[PDB]
This record gives sequence, C-alpha cells and structure tokens, in this order.
Amino acid sequence: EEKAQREANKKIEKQLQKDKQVYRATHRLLLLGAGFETKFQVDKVNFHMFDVGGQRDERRKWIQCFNDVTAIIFVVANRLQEALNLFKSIWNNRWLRTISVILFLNKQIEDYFPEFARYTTDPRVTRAKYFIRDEFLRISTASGDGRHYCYPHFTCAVDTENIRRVFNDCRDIIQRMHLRQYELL
Amino acid sequence: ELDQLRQEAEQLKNQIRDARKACADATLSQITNNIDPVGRIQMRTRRTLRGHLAKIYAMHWGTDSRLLVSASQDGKLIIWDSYTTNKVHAIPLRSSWVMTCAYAPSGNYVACGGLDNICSIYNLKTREGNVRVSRELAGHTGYLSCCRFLDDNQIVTSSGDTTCALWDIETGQQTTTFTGHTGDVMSLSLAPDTRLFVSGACDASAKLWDVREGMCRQTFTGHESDINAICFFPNGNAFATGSDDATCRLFDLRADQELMTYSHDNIICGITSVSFSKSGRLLLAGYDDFNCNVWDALKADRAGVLAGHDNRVSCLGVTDDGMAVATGSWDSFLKIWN
Amino acid sequence: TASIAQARKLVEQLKMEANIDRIKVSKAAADLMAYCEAHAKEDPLLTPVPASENPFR
Amino acid sequence: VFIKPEVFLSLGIVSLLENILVILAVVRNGNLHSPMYFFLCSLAVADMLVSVSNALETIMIAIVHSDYLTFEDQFIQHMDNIFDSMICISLVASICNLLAIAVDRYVTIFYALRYHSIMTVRKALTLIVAIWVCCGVCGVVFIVYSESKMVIVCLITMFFAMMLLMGTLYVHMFLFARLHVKRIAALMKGAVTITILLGVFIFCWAPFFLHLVLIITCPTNPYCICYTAHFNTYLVLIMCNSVIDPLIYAFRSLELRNTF
Amino acid sequence: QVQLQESGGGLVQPGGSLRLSCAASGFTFSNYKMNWVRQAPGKGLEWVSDISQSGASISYTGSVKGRFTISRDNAKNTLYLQMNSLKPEDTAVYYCARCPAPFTRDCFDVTSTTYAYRGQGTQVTV
Amino acid sequence: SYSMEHFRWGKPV
Ligand SMILES: [Ca+2]
Repeated sequence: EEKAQREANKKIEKQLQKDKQVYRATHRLLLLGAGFETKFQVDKVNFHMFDVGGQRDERRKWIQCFNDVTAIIFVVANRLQEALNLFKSIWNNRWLRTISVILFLNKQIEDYFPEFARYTTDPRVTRAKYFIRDEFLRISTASGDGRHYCYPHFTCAVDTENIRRVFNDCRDIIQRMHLRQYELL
Repeated sequence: ELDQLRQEAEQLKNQIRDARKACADATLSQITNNIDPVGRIQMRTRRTLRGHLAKIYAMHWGTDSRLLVSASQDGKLIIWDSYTTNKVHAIPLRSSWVMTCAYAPSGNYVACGGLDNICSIYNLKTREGNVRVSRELAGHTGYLSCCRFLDDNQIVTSSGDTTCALWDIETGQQTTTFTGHTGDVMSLSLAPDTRLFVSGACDASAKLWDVREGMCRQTFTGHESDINAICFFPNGNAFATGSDDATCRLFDLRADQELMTYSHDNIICGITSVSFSKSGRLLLAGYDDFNCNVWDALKADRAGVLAGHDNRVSCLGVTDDGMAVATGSWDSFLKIWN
Repeated sequence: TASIAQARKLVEQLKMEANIDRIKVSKAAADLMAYCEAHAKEDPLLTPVPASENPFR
Repeated sequence: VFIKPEVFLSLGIVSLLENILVILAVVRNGNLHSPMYFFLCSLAVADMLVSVSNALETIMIAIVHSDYLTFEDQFIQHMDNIFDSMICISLVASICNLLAIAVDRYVTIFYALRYHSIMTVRKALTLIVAIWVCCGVCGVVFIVYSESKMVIVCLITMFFAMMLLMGTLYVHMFLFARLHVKRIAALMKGAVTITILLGVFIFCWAPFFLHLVLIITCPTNPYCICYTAHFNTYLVLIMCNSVIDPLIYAFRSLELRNTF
Repeated sequence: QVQLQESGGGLVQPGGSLRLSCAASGFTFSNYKMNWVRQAPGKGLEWVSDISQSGASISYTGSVKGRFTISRDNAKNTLYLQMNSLKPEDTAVYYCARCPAPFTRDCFDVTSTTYAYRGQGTQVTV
Repeated sequence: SYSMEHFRWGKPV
C-alpha cells in the first residue's frame, strides 16, 4: 500500500508543479475604492482583477488577505477627505506596507481645503487637479521607506487608454522591486 | 422613547455586574497557588509539509489523528497524511480567496469558504473516486470566517455579516440564524456534546448559543479589541479567547465571568489562533511575531515557545489523541511538533 | 422606530440574561483543577511518551 | 617568485567553509527556491572546486620536493595532469557562472512581466548542466594539448569576451536605475555596488590572463619577464576571488542571511 | 466592557464657544489613537479630528482647521474638543471614536455606520 | 626529470 501512496503523491506533485507555473506568471490586482473577478490579457501577459463589492462597510479584517497582490488600484473622484483617510489607512497598514498603489483621479474648493489659497501649480482647473494630486502624493511620500510608491493618473474619457496605463505601472513596480533587490536602486 | 430604554439597559447592566461580583469568592491564582509548575516545555518539528504556493489560512485535523486538510489562497485544498508526509487529495477551488476549511467527523466530506460568501462541501468518498463539489450553501451577506461540521448533514457557519447559521446540507437551506453580534464573527467552537457553541466577534465580546433552540444564553466581555480565535475546554465548562490587545483570557460558563489572563509585557502583537492540549493543562497560542507560545492554563505562566516559521502564524491545531500539534503560516509551510 | 426596536431587543436580552444561576469562582476553579489533575497521565504533550510509542518518530 | 605553501592551504579551508555554508543555507530553506539561487549554488561549487584542487596540488608539491620520491617520471606526470585538469575546468566554470548570474539579473529587470514565462526552473537546470559539461570538456581538452598548441589563444579571448559581457550588462543596468531615481526625486549606492562587482572581477581574474597573453606575444622582452615572474601571486588572487564571491553575491540576500 | 461617554454641548449662538468631553473606561487609554467624528442632520458620518497616543500628532479636517482644538488627558482618561467661533453649519451629533487596535498607526473603520468602539454622541445646535 | 608545478602555463615553454 506504500507503493500506491507513493504513486498518488507522485501524481499530486506533478500537477502541483504544473499549476505553480501558471500561478507565478499571472499578476493579481485589487480594485477597491469604486468602479467578482475579471481575467484580461494585454500584450501576451495575463492580468487578474478583483472587485470586492459584495461585503459590508468594515474593511479591517478582509483587507489583509490581499497582502500579496502586485498593486492596488484606487479610484477616487466632504467626499474627498474620506478617500484621503482611506488612502492614509491603507498606506500605513502593517500587512499592506509593501504594496504599491495606482491612483486614478476620476474627476476631470477653498472652503473645504483652506491650504488651496496659497498653492501655485483655463489654468484654474489645472491648479485644482494638481492640488488634489499633491494631497495624495504628500500622504504617500512620507512613510514609504522605499518599498512602495504611488502612480497617479487623470481619467475622464470613455477610458480607451486606461488598460495600457495599468500595464505600464505594473511594469515599473516590478522593475523597481528587482532593481532594489540587486542593491542598484 | 430611546432614553427610558437606554436607562433600563444601563440598570440591567449594573445589576448583572453586581451579581457577577457577588460570586467572586476568590481568584484562580489563589487556588492554583500550591500547584507544582509544569516546568519547561520543549517541542521539535517532526514533519514539514510543503505543497502550497500562497499563504495558508486554515487547517483541521481528522478524527483519526493522522490525516489533515489545509487551505491556501492560491486556490488549493490539500489533504495530507501526516505520518508519511504524502498527499492524498489536492482540490482546486472556483474562488482563490478561501479563509476557512473543515473536516467531517466521519471523514467523508470537507468544507471550505471565503470572500465569495459561500460554503462549498466536497465529497471525498466518491463512487467514481473523484473529489467533486457535493453542495454549495449561499445565504450569507459577508465572507465566511469559520465552519464546523456537527455531523454529515448539519454544519454551523459564521460570517462577516455579524451572524452565525446552522444549515441542512441535504436541502441546502438555513435552519436557524444566530444574530446578536455587532461586528464580524471571527471564530466559533463546538461543544464536546455539540449541544452549544461559542462565537467571538469584532465587538470584543463572545456569545454562547444553544443550537437546538437558536438563542443566546450568555455574553462574556473582558477583552479590549477584536477577538480572533476561540476554543473550548476539554470538559466543555470553560473556553479561551485570543484577541488584538495581545492577551488571552479564560472564561467559565457556570460562574459567567473571566478567570485568567495570559499576557506578557513584551508581547504587543495580536493572537491569531488558540488551542488546548488533551488534558487542558497547556494552552497553545499563535501570534503575529511568527512564533507560538505555550501557557500553563492553571498558573498563567509561559512554559515554552514554538519558533519555526518565517511569516505570521495563521492556524494551529492539536490532535484528538493529543500526540501532535500542527501549525500553518503565511510562508506556506505546515509544521508538526511533538 | 429606526433605532428603538434594537433597544427593546437589547432590554429583553439583558432581562433574560440577568435571571440565571451562578456558582462561586472557587467551585469552578476547583473543578477545572480537578479535571486537569485527573487526566495528567494521558497528555502526550505534557508528559512525553517513549520513542517507541511516538507515531511521528 | 616563490609563495609559501601555507597561503594556498590557508585560503583553501576558508573558502571551503564559506561555500559549504552558502550551499547549506540555500538547502536549509526552500529546496527549489528559484532560478536565481541555482546559479549561486553552482558558483559556490565552482569556487569550492578551485580551492580544493589548488590546496591538494599544494600538499602534493610539498610532499615531494627533496626526499621520498613516489615515481621517477611517469606517475608524477599523471598526477600533475589529473590536478591541472580539475583546476582548469573549475576556472572556466567559475567564470561561466559569474556571467550567468548577470544575464539572469538582466532578464529579470528588462523583461519583468514576461520572465517566469521565459525562464523556468527546468531551463535554469538545463543551462547549468550544459555550462558544466562544456566547461569540463574544454578543460580536459585544453590541459591535454597544453604543451604547445594554440589552446592559449582559445583561453584568453574567451575571458575577454566574457569580461566585456559583464562590463556591458551591469553598466546598462546601473544606467537604467539612474533613470528611475530621476523620476523618484521629482515627487551613490548603485555606483558603489557596480564598482565592487566589476572591480573584484577584473582585479582578481585579469592578471593571470594578461600573463597568458604576455608569454605568447613576446616572451623574451626584459620587461615581459618581470611580469611573468609573479605567476604564483596571480594564482593566489584567483583563490582570493573564490573567497570573496560568497560575500558579494549570497551574503547580500536578506533571506539567505536570515537562514544562517 | 469598552465604554465611551460624551458630555458637553447644547444650543449656542453663532460665535460662541463650547467644550465637548469624552470619558473612556474599559481599556488602556494611552495605547490607542483617539478621534472626533460628527454626523450632521441629513448626511453621513464625517471625520473631524484625531490625536495620537501621546498627543504629539494632531490632525483636523479642512473646515475646522484653525478654530477647533483637540487634547487628551491620559492620567484622567479623557478626550476633549474645544470649539470656538462656531457657525450654523457646525450643528450635528458629535461622537468620540477609538482606534480598532493598540499601538498601530492606521485607524480603520472609525466612521462606519455600525462601529463598536465609539460613544453615543452629544447634540450641538448653533 | 618532470617536476610538478602550481599550474600550467607559468613559463614560456
Ligand atoms: Ca601543474
């Protein structure tokens, strides 16, 4: 019976070594913030995107099972301060402390943000856009230690070019991780 | 309106507290003061099981104390022979985000669930010899945190929608719902007689449920933060809880209050899992600093450390004959200690 | 009505939880200690077995 | 002109210990870690082989110098060939593994999303075994015809080519990293690392191959005999490289450093 | 049991000053970060202010920056909000909220619909 | 007499 058990273990191991090849060659993304799985492929590399819309409003327990994801896609349009606070709590989490964030500013003013009166970049809309981007970047570039970064973008159209952007930032994420592991960055 | 009801609730809480204080004749420490200490407990890794690609979230021993099931978030459910380190089954899941698993007491079925809000029951003893999804139970509005087979036809689940439920696998319908918590339910533990069970939740409270009548009999509030794990004492008249305030606590059902606190000044991480040895004299607890501790449950003094993992310890279990301990971890290896 | 049914349910639950019978802590501690003592010789982790009877040797 | 026998023995044991520890630390963790660590293990084996071969030949040289002759002119030649072939194959294998590590790093950085689908463990093993087979065949063939053939010409150009490759790859890598800095500061470490790697490579391997060039380009110039007189000092630097290699490749990995 | 109880508040004219207080029991006050949250009549819960374990780090929402002041007394286990130069917009229910876990830097879930470690609140009308 | 040395190629033979 030991021969049969050894044979069964052999079959299991052969299948596991084949599944590991598919698992490691795929990039998993989380799409919290706003708008379940979706498998899409761009330039012969497969991406796996998850959206977690079916849960409750308490995030601190099921968010820590996404600690090995390659990047977090955060879509953000006082509704702004709530998004800022959510970003600040995600950034400083103990388990999501090495995850990069791809930020999509989907909108494309001094009463709620009084620091705008002294901020210098119609040029008024560009000033507003860069103010919001600078708020998010001022949160991100304060407690990084060099293990994760933020990649903000402006998105307002029919989103014909929103898939190449995620491709480009997911390439930069891995390039920076490897360059930092080789003591070169 | 609301004011009178809240005043009545405060009065009832004060009465309950005074009744509990009237029963505090003495402490557990003064009674177990003249007990010989356990000593130093040293354990050695017998086996290491390596087949998982991603972090491990749950494990569960079989009733024969030899086979065990484990769940990993690469989408895998692996059944191992612990003696020979073989693999018996490897089951792929439709959803890769699995947070719990269970083993039927008869050994014929296995269950799992997770961020898909569904409990999947797989038939191991298939007529064709192929593990196939026997049933899918879908009535929860939040991720499943725990599941425990009562028998081959009943199962208790706990969900992140702040409820527990008892199912009927033959018809796939909920029979009763246990609704008193105000936070995610994180763990549950069945009684030896399987007539009651306890649950711990993210409101820093634990509740005792009567399965047959579907009510709540007692509530225990000693912890300061979310309760992550819960276990039942061997005789079923006490239980242990571990939470995020970096402490464990022991509660007594008949005295209706907390007896012992297992905490140290240098431990500032949360407890992820608890278990009891065969006689209830040791309390095994896994932590976020990657190693487990052994506590003398009668004296609240650390007696040993299980330091072999390189990432956070997620699961922890003791066999039904009490002869081995299995711990999984976020580095995707299971280890068996003796 | 939005947040008064919850108050009524809480009051009822506290009422039916305040009328139960409790025993002294001394009795419970003695019972737990006695159970632990009566099963001390059947705990392989507390009192390790000889290397012949360990199945994980 | 003459190096004490103690020096070769002194370096042999230290390099033995270091490379054995590296192999153990890789083994005492994930058994099939990645293609990244198979090359480290192979480089450790090559360094160990270099040191063992040189130390054993040193003890054999010391055993027969004046007294207790083994054989007159036939057995000693066979033993000399046996040791020198091992030294040659280990030399070529060491250089090849150093270049393979660099190519692997280049592929991870510059084809980042398609790696893992272009470099698997099967390909890492089938390239390591090919490296060792080709190195062994070349070493035996070189040593057999070491008398007067042009196997010297085939032995130096190889090195130069390999040297060039590393000098390109790493340099490109560094320049790329600089671009990233230029986009991070608008919101040296790499130079020092590159200097350490390349400087160790050239300053430990180039003197021996420059000696090889000099003894065949002009072996009679008075200034070309003042260089080809420290041949033993150039054999020492190769064992120094075998000592230093686990310090700058495996000792810099946090997981390996944590394992031991 | 984790209990937070708020006091202070009432009806004031614009330009007036109030001092909300929050007394906490059932936990170690100094291991946790503390926050002030408010719910206006008609909208959802809104974050107002936060203070760290020692009181070195202080943060305010945009609209209250300059005219609210938070402080904590760890010996007496209490939290404050000094509100001066009040506006008719500032009328709401004010709750005193607590971080989910000790020693951590992030405060998740504090302004949720059903949160477990925040008080019952006090009404402020201006 | 064939004397053994430390490696081959150490003198212009
Ligand atoms: Ca020789």
